[PDB]
Amino acid sequence: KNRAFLKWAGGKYPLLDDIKRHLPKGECLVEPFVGAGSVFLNTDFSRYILADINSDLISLYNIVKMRTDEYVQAARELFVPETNCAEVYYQFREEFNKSQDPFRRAVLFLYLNRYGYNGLCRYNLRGEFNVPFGRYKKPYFPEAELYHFAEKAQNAFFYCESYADSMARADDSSVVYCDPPYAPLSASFTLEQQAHLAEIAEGLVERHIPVLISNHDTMLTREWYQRAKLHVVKVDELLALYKPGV
DNA sequence: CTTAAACTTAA
DNA sequence: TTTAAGTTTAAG
Ligand SMILES: Nc1ncnc2c1ncn2[C@@H]1O[C@H](CSCC[C@H](N)C(=O)O)[C@@H](O)[C@H]1O
Repeated sequence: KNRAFLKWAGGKYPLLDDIKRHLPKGECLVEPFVGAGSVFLNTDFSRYILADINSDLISLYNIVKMRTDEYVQAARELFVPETNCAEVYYQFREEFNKSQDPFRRAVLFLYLNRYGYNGLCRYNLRGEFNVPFGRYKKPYFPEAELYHFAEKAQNAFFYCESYADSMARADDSSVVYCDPPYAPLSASFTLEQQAHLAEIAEGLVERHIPVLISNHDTMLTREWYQRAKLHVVKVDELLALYKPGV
């Protein structure tokens, strides 16, 4: 399996084989919650539409795509032993938050992802990244993963927008895979948004556009995805397949 | 995960 | 004429 170059939630390498098992074939894959892009990186659609509400993420992806060698050379300079200390980390974090240059921000974003606590991406309400130092022994520089991402990205378009807007880009030749923020385990991304996502999926499948949604397997998700074909993986993971008729 | 700060609420 | 209690946010 191909690895994402970012530490990120939703890395589903165990679930990847299961996702692909239920992901229909098509010309184009639409991912409204692309995240680290594990599915994009491990499928073979002719083209991709990849979206996320995180603007730093989407900016980074197009920079890696379009300015690959330049980016790798710049980012690699930050993965040295001298940068692995709290004082340096918090200054790079400040530089990131004060920068208005997309390229420099994208370079620092990778450093912060690998040197910060548990690959978290957390902002305050003013849009400032505020994840603390991770105190790792030796962070890994994902050079190979970066180049593989860039190569695959030649057939992808990236959009910073919410799920409703990106799902509207789907057409008859599209397949849609949704990996929303997880629903609550026991009985931000709101419950209303969770239900709304399902409503959009129902609209798409009526237009003969297949939609696959992954989430926790709870009574609430089963109610949301009640019009889909439900598959349980291995709290368990739920795969909701909206499969068009004939 | 935790504590602290910011901010609102109620009587 | 006030402030303990709640709720949300910040950040190590
Ligand atoms: N309203 C929205 N529209 C599109 N993307 C969104 C969104 N809200 C959050 N996201 C993105 O969705 C991605 C989820 S990755 C999360 C995967 C997994 N279900 C988990 O919860 O851990 C994140 O990258 C986040 O930036």
